[PDB]
Amino acid sequence: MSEWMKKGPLEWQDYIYKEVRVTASEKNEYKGWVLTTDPVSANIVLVNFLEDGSMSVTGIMGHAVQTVETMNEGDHRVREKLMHLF
Amino acid sequence: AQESLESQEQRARAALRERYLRSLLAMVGHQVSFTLHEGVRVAAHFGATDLDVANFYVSQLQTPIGVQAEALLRCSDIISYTFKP
Repeated sequence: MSEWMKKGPLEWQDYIYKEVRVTASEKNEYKGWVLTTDPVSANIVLVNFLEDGSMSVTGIMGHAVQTVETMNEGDHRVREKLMHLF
Repeated sequence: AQESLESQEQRARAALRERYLRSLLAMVGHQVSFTLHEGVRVAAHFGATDLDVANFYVSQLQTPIGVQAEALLRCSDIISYTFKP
C-alpha cells in the first residue's frame, strides 16, 4: 500500500488548515488548504482561494496520492475563513 | 493520565470523517469536474457516494453524444474532483 494511505489519523489531522502541495497519479499537481482527509478512502480535500476571488473545493483520491508537502503553516486569518466553511 | 493512542486515533478518525461527509453533502447538486485516469476529463452533477466511497452517483453526465440523465462513476477511475460552492 501507498505511503499516504498508511498515515495515522493523528498525522492526517495535523495537516488540517495548512497549505499543501500534492502530487498525484499521471503528473497531476495541486496546491491548496487542507479541509480534511477521509480516513476510509484517504481522499484529501483542498480549498483554493482563486485569482478571480471565487473559491473551489477539490478532492484528490487517496489511491492517487503520491506525495504531500506542507508549504505554509497558515495564520489566524485563513484559519477562521476555513473554519467557517460548511 | 495518558490516554490510549487507540482511543485518540479513533476520535480523530471520527472528526476527519465527519468533516469529509460534510464536504460531500455541500457538493450535492453542483456541477463537478472529474479528472479521470487516461488523461480524460468529464463533468457531471453530484448526487451521492456510498459510505465506502467506492462509487459516485451523478446526474447530467456530459458526453460527446449528449447529456446522460444518470450514471455511476467508480472512484478507482477518478484521480480528482473539483467544484465551486
